Amino acid sequence: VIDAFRLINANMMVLGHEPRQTTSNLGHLNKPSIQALIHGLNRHYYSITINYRKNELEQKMLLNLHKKSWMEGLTLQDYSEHCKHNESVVKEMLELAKNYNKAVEEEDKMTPEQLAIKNVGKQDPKRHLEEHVDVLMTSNIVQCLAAMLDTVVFK
Amino acid sequence: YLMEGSYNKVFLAKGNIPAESYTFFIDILLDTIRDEIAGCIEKAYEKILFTEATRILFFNTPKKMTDYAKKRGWVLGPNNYYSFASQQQKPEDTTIPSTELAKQVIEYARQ
Repeated sequence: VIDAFRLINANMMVLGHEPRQTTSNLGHLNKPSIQALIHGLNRHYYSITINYRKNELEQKMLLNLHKKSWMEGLTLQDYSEHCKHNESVVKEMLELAKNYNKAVEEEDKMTPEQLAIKNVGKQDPKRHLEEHVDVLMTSNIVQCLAAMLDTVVFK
Repeated sequence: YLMEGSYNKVFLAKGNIPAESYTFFIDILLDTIRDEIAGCIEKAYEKILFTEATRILFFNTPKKMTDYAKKRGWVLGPNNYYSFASQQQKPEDTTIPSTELAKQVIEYARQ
């Protein structure tokens, strides 16, 4: 959120500003917020836009702010917490299975609109699923893939 | 009979022939017995004696002492026909043939 006002002015009551010939600085932009109309002088102006020609050199220089070391990219984390993390997730999948069984078991004709007014409680059937299993897969598969991306060349 | 692991009463069943000779095919039968007994003994085994590989199958010792070198080799020592070990180590590389097997999530499930 930026603004850069251009001397919001009220000298004369029958003129605005000198140039009024385009709708780019007059209609193309968003109309100002209501409170800025209230406590600001209503003769508002200005059109803040980044307009720095998109300098490609610094753009390519910055780019990723979360790149890591290349030699960090081949890391394996560790195998022990991988396995106990899997064990931890299996019990929550069991409990999600129990909840899912109950929610398919109810199968009420109360209409899904009225199903969505009583879902505010703890009931979360299929409301997790993905959030662990792909987290499972992205735990496993990379741990699988990095298991084999360091073998045939390291002896 | 070639699907059963009996391989010698065929020739006495060849002893009675309801046709003219049934020998022109029996020559190819002999051939096939030769290379099947070869390929069955060529795996790991523990050195049968000359006489079992010589007379019990076929060839009442004409040239079987020479046919032994003709087919495979397995040089003779003190009257035994030993089979070399030939057990594969199960090389634990599995990178080339199972990297797509390693990738059996991404290149079938589009995510």
